Amino acid sequence: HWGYGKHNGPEHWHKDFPIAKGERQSPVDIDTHTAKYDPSLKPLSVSYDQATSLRILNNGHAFNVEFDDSQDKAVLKGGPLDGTYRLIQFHFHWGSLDGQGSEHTVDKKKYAAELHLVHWNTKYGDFGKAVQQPDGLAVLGIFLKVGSAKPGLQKVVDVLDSIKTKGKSADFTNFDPRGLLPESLDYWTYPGSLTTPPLLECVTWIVLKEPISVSSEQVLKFRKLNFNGEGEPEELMVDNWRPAQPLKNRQIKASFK
Repeated sequence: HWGYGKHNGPEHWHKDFPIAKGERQSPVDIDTHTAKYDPSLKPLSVSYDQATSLRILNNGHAFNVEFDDSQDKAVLKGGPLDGTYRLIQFHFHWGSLDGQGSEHTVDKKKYAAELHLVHWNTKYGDFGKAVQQPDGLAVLGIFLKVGSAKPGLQKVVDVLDSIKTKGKSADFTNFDPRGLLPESLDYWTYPGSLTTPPLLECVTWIVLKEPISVSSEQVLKFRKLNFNGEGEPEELMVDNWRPAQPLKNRQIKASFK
């Protein structure tokens, strides 16, 4: 099945998922000089005060921090969006070394990691219906650089030892995703896709300009996770990023001057 290796990685995905070669694939390189400021874009509204995290999962690709999305509890609105998008999960992509790991790039710069907060459009009722729509999802992407520790990340890091291998989950309640946001909500936005199979072209991307800082020790803990299941040959969970895809007929817009 698909993964990140030589024999199953991103260049192979098109054989099982032909949209991999589609017109609105993600990630992309953000050319800061050509992204145009759009004064019609609104500030982003991130309302995570009532978010209810439930569980962390090692799905064999990354780990997912899952939320209760059975009410409007943690919603994204504004920005480029029409209507209301409910938080369902977050996860990261990261490298083997600090010089790689992000999916989006900024003027070809790769960050050490990238966080994706995934939200679905409430007008379609559930996530599975939403991913069938061109405006079904809004993903907030946040870059990570290595420097000072992010105190709001440590609870995540803490738990990873308990979910080392594929298929392991653990209770993960009361985690506040606000502690993962940078100070500014300035962003770039463009229409794209999920960055893992099935690669559906259902996402409005909102990529924050300001990275968060995490410590080397925090990231090193991500790199101790395993892509394999229990008792199988160990293959470290690193380099679980899809490279930049062709921009094609798209515009990237900036919220800021």
